[PDB]
Amino acid sequence: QLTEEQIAEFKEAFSLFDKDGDGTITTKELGTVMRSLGQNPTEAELQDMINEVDADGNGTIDFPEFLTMMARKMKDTDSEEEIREAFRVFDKDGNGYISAAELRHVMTNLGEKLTDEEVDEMIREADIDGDGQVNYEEFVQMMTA
Amino acid sequence: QLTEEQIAEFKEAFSLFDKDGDGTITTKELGTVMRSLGQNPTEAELQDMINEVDADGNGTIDFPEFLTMMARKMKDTDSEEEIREAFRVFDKDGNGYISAAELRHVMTNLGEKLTDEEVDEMIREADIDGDGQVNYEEFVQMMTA
Amino acid sequence: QLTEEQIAEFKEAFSLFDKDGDGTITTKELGTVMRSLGQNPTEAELQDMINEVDADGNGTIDFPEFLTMMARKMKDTDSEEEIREAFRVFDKDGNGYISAAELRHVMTNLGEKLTDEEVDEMIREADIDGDGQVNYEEFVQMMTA
Amino acid sequence: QLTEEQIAEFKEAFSLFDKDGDGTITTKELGTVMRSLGQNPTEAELQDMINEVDADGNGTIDFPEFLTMMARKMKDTDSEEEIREAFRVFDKDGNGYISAAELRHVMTNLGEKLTDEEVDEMIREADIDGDGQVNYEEFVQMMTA
Amino acid sequence: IGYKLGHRRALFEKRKRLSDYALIFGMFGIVVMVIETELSWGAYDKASLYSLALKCLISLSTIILLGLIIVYHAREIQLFMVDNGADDWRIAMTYERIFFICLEILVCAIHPIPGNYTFTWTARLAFSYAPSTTTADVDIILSIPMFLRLYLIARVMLLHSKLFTDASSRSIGALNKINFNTRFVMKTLMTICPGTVLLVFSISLWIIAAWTVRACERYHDQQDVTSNFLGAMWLISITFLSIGYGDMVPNTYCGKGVCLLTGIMGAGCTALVVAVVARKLELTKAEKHVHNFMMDTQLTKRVKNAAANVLRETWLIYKNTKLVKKIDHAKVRKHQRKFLQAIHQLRSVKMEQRKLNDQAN
Amino acid sequence: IGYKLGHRRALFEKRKRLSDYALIFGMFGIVVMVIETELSWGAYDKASLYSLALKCLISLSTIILLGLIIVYHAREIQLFMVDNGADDWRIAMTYERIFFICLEILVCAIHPIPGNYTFTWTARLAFSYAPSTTTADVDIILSIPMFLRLYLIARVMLLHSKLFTDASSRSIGALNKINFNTRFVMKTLMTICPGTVLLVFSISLWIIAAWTVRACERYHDQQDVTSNFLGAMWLISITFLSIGYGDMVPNTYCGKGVCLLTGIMGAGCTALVVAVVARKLELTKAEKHVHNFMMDTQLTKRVKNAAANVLRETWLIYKNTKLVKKIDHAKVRKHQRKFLQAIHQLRSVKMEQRKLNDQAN
Amino acid sequence: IGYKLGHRRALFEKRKRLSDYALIFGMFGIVVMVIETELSWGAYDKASLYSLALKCLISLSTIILLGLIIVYHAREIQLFMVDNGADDWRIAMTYERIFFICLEILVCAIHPIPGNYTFTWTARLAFSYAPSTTTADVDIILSIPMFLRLYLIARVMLLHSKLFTDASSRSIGALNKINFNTRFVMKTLMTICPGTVLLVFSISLWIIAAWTVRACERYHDQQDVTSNFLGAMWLISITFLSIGYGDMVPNTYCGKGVCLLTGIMGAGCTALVVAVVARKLELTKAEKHVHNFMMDTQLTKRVKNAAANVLRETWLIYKNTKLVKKIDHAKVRKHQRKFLQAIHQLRSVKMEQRKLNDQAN
Amino acid sequence: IGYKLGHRRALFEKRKRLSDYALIFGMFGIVVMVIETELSWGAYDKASLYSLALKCLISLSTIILLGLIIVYHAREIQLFMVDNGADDWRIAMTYERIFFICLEILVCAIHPIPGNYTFTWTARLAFSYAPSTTTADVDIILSIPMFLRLYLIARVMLLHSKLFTDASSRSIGALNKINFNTRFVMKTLMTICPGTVLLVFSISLWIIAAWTVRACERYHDQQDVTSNFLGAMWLISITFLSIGYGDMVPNTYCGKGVCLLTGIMGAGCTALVVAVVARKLELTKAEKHVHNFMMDTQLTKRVKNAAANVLRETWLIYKNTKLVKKIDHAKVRKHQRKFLQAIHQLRSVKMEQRKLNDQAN
Ligand SMILES: O=C1Nc2c(ccc(Cl)c2Cl)/C1=N\O
Ligand SMILES: [Ca+2]
Ligand SMILES: [Ca+2]
Ligand SMILES: [Ca+2]
Ligand SMILES: [Ca+2]
Ligand SMILES: [Ca+2]
Ligand SMILES: [Ca+2]
Ligand SMILES: [Ca+2]
Ligand SMILES: [Ca+2]
Ligand SMILES: [K+]
Ligand SMILES: [K+]
Repeated sequence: QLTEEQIAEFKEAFSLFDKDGDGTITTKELGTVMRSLGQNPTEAELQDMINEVDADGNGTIDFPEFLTMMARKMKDTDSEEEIREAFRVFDKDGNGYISAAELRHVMTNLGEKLTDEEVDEMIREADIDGDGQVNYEEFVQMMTA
Repeated sequence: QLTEEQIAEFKEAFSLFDKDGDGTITTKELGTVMRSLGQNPTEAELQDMINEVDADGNGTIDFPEFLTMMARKMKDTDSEEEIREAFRVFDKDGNGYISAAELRHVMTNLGEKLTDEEVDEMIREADIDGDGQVNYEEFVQMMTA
Repeated sequence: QLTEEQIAEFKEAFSLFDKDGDGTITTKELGTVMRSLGQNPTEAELQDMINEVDADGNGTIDFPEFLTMMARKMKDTDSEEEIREAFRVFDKDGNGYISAAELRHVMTNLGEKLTDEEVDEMIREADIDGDGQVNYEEFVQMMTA
Repeated sequence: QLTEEQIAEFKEAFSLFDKDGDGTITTKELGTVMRSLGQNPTEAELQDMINEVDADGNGTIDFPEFLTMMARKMKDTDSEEEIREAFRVFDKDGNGYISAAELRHVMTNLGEKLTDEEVDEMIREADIDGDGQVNYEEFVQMMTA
Repeated sequence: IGYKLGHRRALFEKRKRLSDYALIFGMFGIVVMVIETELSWGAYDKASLYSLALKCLISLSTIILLGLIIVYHAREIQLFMVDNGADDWRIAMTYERIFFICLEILVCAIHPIPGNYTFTWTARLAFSYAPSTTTADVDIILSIPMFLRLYLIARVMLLHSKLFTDASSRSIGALNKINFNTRFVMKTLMTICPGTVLLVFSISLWIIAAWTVRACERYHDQQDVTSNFLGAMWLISITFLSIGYGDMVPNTYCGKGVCLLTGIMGAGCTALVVAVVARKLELTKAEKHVHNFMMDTQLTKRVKNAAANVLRETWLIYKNTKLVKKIDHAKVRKHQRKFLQAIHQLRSVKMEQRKLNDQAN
Repeated sequence: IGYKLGHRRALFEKRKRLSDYALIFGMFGIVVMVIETELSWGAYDKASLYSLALKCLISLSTIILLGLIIVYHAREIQLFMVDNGADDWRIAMTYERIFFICLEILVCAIHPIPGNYTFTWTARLAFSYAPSTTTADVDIILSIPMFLRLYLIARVMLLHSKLFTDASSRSIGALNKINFNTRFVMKTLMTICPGTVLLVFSISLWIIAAWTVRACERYHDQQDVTSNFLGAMWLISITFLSIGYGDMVPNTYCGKGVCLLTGIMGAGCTALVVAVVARKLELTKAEKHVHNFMMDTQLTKRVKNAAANVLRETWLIYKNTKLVKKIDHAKVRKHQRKFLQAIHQLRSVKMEQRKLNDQAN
Repeated sequence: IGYKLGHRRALFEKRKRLSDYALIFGMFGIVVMVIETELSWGAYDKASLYSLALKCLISLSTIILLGLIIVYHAREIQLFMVDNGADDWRIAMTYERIFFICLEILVCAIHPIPGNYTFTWTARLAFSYAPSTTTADVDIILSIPMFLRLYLIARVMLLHSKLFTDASSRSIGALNKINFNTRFVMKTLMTICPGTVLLVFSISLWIIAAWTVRACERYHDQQDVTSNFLGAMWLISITFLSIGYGDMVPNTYCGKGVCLLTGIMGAGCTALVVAVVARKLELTKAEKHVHNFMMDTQLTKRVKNAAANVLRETWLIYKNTKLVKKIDHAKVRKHQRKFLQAIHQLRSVKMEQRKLNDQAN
Repeated sequence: IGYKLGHRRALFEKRKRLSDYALIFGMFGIVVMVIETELSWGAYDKASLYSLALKCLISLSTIILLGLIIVYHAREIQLFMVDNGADDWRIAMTYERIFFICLEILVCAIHPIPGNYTFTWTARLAFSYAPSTTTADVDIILSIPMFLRLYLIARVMLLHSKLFTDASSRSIGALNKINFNTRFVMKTLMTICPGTVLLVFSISLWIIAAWTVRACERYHDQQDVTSNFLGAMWLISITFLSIGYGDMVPNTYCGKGVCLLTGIMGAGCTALVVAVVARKLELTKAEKHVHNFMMDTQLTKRVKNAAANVLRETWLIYKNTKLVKKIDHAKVRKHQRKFLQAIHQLRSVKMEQRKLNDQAN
């Protein structure tokens, strides 16, 4: 269990983003920090980063949500974030879904060239395929569960 | 007592800021000098610098006022200016006052931890007026007088 | 004859320009590539480059047109392109023609001067149409057949 | 006299400013060259530079006017130009005339500290017209030619 | 939650403690090796019991050090399992982790084993090209590689760093995808405190290299030249600086190798130090602004003086040419020369002003 | 068309194969020369039949190499005819192509011819200035220039390059009028992998130059100094680094020339390597942003602490001056000294913060 | 205000005068030490009355110098009280100030005391490794560290600086919060006059180091090698430049230490001087503009010439191909070769023009 | 007018011709001095008549050279009178013109006068510290400073320059107040052709300094070490490069001074040459654009491959964990290791991509 010193350190790290003191991180604060880091983002990207981690749905990052995401960020690398990145590599359109034809092309041509039967089994086992549009939910559920 | 040569040296130093022969330093001339010195002061900051030196409130720095401030500026360091700077460190907003709670927080948490009884005595003695917000005049009078 | 590997290499070179899958290089993909290459071509220059390569007059380069162009671009140097460049050196203001007086001045004054016998004999041999102003067609027809 | 080769050299030097086919250097064909040379002159400065050389008016420099000014520019350093520069050092107003008080100040205070009688004699001799505002013509005429 | 993060923190603390203990035992072994090497040449022989006691102490330290390294790597693998959501430790072994663990054990296992083993050593003397045969103890070949144990210092430096273990730093670096490894910490130190890092590295290299030079050279040196500690320090300093060798040339290939390594290190460290000094002799931006302001003031004053002299001489030339019944040509010539000098001064000061206005922006 | 491109590709493949064979035969000749030079000093004499066999093998390799060079240049001229629309091969010959072909044949034609030819060699010994006369075989003068055959490595490197042969690279490089020659490929390699290029070049030069020094010096060296391979390696390393000769001065002008060439190469290679290291010790832009952020955070904390100390000492001075019944001068003096220290700390930390905000732009 | 500024100015003048007197007496002591060191080796013995007279004169100068330093520090403390509004001098007495005053007194108190004291000095000769025992006077150990008194030059340089004393400079630097100390003045001098500063420093170091080398080396040198002043000058010059000792290796550790200090100083001073020269060989911005303009003119002319040659050769090829009844193939081939050359010239000159337009931005 | 600007050109031509003749006669004198110095050591004695003939020829050349220098300066003063509107030549004399004219006459007046004058020369041999006394001719002291006449080369270089005399260049430089002097032409040459300038300077210095070393060292060298021309060439090369001296240390202070001057010149010339090479190994801006484009293409392909591998291993872990009756756990562990490897590859290639996008602008 965390001690008082560890909670203080994490609260200080939170204060690096929670400048106003509201007890929550808004989109503007994250944008200011990121632009101070020379990574000028868009409103869409800032909203996407604020989401995907705010479990309470308030639209702003809390302290427990910050602790939950720091549980992953303190590691040298994370699996879920990198699987999402690999998914977004081939989701150039941005629709959030991968067509069966594009996925088959990628798996048969780009990487280690899976056999056609293996690709057929994979695309069939993709439950979030929705009759063709494989979503990011299937990719996460394949490895996480 | 000042000699003719010293008076001439101070007069030419004054001329470095007194472009026109008006015999006084306005705000625009100080702004031009400071911008030549690689700064971008605001109108509020320039007005503040013109203040604190203006003995007679003509709105502009005279020659005797310049000599009076040069008396302080020829030293390696000045106590009053640095006390004002330390005051402005903890004065986050533009108000000339700091709340008693803020001063107690500052003096008990950050820096050399002052005793709570000592902090109470200091907040009582500094607040010469009944108001619980400590002004810059009280801090200056603490050390100057 | 080209093998499958050669066709694949040329196809990926073509794809380096054909961002959109239009099957043909539009006239804006060339601009985007050139600007990525640290250039700022004009609309007139872009149109001039996108022409001279398309034989179907569609205004867009196909794959066979790209192959024909690469047949010349893969060489260390091209004679026709350099003759066109030498022509454009003396074709000020993009006239497309050089007056007989200007051409005689060029060939007699600057560079290795010709004898006055061959001067204006060159013009008599050129200008098949008899207009009197030498066009880029005559210069190409000299070296070629 | 001048050989035809020397005339050709001066003609090509003239052509460095006279890009157009005419025989006059305008106010803009000089601005283009001076901006290529890393300067940003104004219309007033360009007009003054033209007027300092432009004989017979016309508002433009001819070829003989170019030869006349090159007779001065070819040597290592000139005298009239530097006297004009020294005059313009003290003519900060730009009116072209220096007040007698200003001349007395700049000749007694800074420099080699002329005697008062010498300054009086100089200011009397310079003020040929008796106006009391010494012009650039008087300074040039003092050194004769 | 509040358990996984605390578990990672506890694992990191255990790793840090194991690193500290490994460094302590490695340095203890190196220090006892240095003491025994110094004392067996003099006080006691290699067949003495003091030699046996000190070498047995070295071997015990080495056993404890190997155990500490193995337990440290076990804690690494356990933390790897915790991080990369793994339940089998065999996922950690990747033909590179195994190789580096084996290299670390091999490096930390070399030490002078107890016993009395000797070998024949033949070297050609410097500047005289005469042979030298001695019967040397094997322990020198096993003592010198013990200095390779100093990578544990780098390990401790990484594990005690604030950047590596701090929620604020990791949270900020996750936004830029910064890789928090030993290279990053080393580069950060070379950016913050370059002179101090280079000074510490150079002094430690100097002492270590001089000692190992004399330890190798004492076998074939009977003239107190390169086996002298102070002479070895001078030799290392002048090969580091690439001045050369004096009469101080190693008789052994161990000494030559150490001198070559010192020269290679010096060729880069000297240039880095000079870059640091050049940067530290440069004015700050505010100091640059102030200096340019004051220089421009002086230039304006000097321009005014030059123009005044020009006008003065222009007046006096006329006053002594005309306005005088008897024209003294000598004085007129003097004033014409002074007029030309004033013109040249005005030109030069104006071009200085132009240069300063160019560097002012 | 689908025929011109195929014809050019076939010609490219033929040229590439010819270059590969020429490199193979040149390296075979160099290797057999090294073996024969090493073995004729020891195992067999120059009048034996092993020497004849190895030198005849060298000569056959040289004949095949010259044939391969000539056929390669014929293919080059044929491809020139294909490219520049020419029908007569005589257009290719331009008094410079002929000169370079002749130079290439001259370089590749030098080899130790079979036979037993000797000459008289006189050299002055180093540090003793004593003469030395030996009867040396002519084969050394013909063996050493065989190392000039290493330009074939550059030819193969150009012909195997992706930039030179790829269609995409040519298509994009034609937009900027890039000249795809050996210089461009070498500059690209020095931009991508500078440390690897410099390391490979330095190691190969080290071994080749050390062997050349040994081969030249073994004739006048009867003391095992510069004819020692390991000593020659050390000599090359310390002249490369400009530390200097030890007692290792060459007795021959061949050795002195090799050492001078090594010193000239080192004077530039060392500086290039140091520039590479300095660049590699520099923080990335993202790492710079993160570091500036963290340092600014620490600076803010220290500013707050300094200001707190300033206010604390001001209050303590006031209390012990005008609030205590009897003033303790020692205490008041101590607090005034601490107040001055706090003021200095505040000034210094604020100027550090100002400097950091300056470099943060 | 008139009195307040006048008091500080008077204190500045008194402090400046005290610095001048301290420098005068320190330099007098150093000069008499050099004279006595030179003359006691030759003219008179250490038991002469000339030696006693000169050393008593040295001791009196040292006493006056110590008094002057103490009074200078009293004036410093008084000025500190005036500035930082203090009434007790004991506020100024921090540990740093006391330590620096004590260090200054210790440095300025070392001198050869009157008397005849000798000690035994043993050194190993260079290149021969032979011992040398001499009975040396103690006065050399006390004379050499007298050169440490040259910090008074830096003190005088700071106190005579216009930046430190001018009112205009102080007023301007208060806006940027510039710290006017010795470091700022030194950096300003290294900015305006780097070559002069480096030249003065190098010449003074050269003479001082050569003299101290010969003063140390004369005890164990009976062959006029390193005790020769001109030879010592050469030795210092070649260790400064890192060429290395010739046959000029010092026999003493004092000489070796001086040579090491010279080499360390040279390693940085040489690089700084080279940077200065490289900057001074660079064109001014206006000169750059003029040069680019003229080069662009020449490139335009060459482009026109190349294009004219291209067109001429095209015409000649066409004429001799399809206009003459007797087709002379040699002429056509020559003109085709010239056409290809003209094409290459046009390409190269346009590449040069493109590069120049790139650097012209 | 046509009279002026043509009179000035005629004066320019006369002055240029006088410079050419002065250079011709100075070089003739230097060449005859070199021939006589070489031949009097061997073929004929100093009391011969060939020596007298050659030295009288030298003296006649020197008289003509002095006359040419004086007439050149008369033409300079006449051109000065023409330019600065002067009628009296006495305005031109400013103690600086007089000093430099006297310096030129003094420099060009030194030559070996006819006669047979000898002096006693004593030097200490290198590495042996043995004295050497010879009776040397005075002519060497008068021959060596004849190399100071090479400033006439700089004069001719300025006067034949295009920038100095071209009308277009002067008209353009008048708009930037460019000072057209020898410094400007030298800086322009160091900007256009730095490698060629440095190469010519280094080769000429090499030969001149090696010959000077030989001429000074031949008097005290009876062992063919430093009086050997090829050995002197090697010595100059290794002091230029700061490798050091071998056994090649001058016995004379003339040789030591020449070696010191060579080392000082080399310390700067080497750094300048290395800067030139570093600049010439850098890609052009267009080449940089092309290279960044191609590298970005390759990194995009690698990113796609890495992401495909990540997805493939994510699928295979699931297929071999679930969707199977029996789990081997060995293939599953292998696929989990490959999944982690693919994740690391994707992270690293994305880091490279973002670094390249950073350097792309
Ligand atoms: O340094 C300063 N010079 C100033 C200041 C403020 C006002 C004026 Cl007029 C002058 Cl000249 C200054 N700071 O308060
Ligand atoms: Ca908030
Ligand atoms: Ca929330
Ligand atoms: Ca004013
Ligand atoms: Ca006022
Ligand atoms: Ca398209
Ligand atoms: Ca088409
Ligand atoms: Ca015009
Ligand atoms: Ca006109
Ligand atoms: K050296
Ligand atoms: K060196």
